[PDB]
Amino acid sequence: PNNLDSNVSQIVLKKFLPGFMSDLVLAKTVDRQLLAGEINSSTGDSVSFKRPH
Amino acid sequence: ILAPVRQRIVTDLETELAHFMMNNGALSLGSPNTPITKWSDVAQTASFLKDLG
Repeated sequence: PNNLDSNVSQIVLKKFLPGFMSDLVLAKTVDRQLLAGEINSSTGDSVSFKRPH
Repeated sequence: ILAPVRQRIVTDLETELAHFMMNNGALSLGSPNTPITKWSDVAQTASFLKDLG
C-alpha cells in the first residue's frame, strides 16, 4: 500500500462561479433632472415644488 | 403663473362649438346607451351621408 497524500496539495483555483443578478428598470425611467442637487445643507430635510394654476 | 390662461380660452372655445353641433344637427344613428364597438358602427355614418346625397 503506497501512501502518496503528502506528495500533492489541495488547490483552490482563483475563479468565482457566477452569481444571481437582477435588473433595474424603475430607477431608469422615473424623473431625475428636477430633484437633482435641490436638497443641500441650506434646505433641511425636505424641499417643495409648485403645482400649476 | 399666468401661462395656462391661453389654453383655458381655447378649451372654452371648443367646448361651446361642440354644444352648437349637438343643438343644431338634425341627423341621428344608433341608440344612445350603446357604445361604438365594431367596424359597422362607424361606417354607417359614411353611407348615410352618401345616401342622403
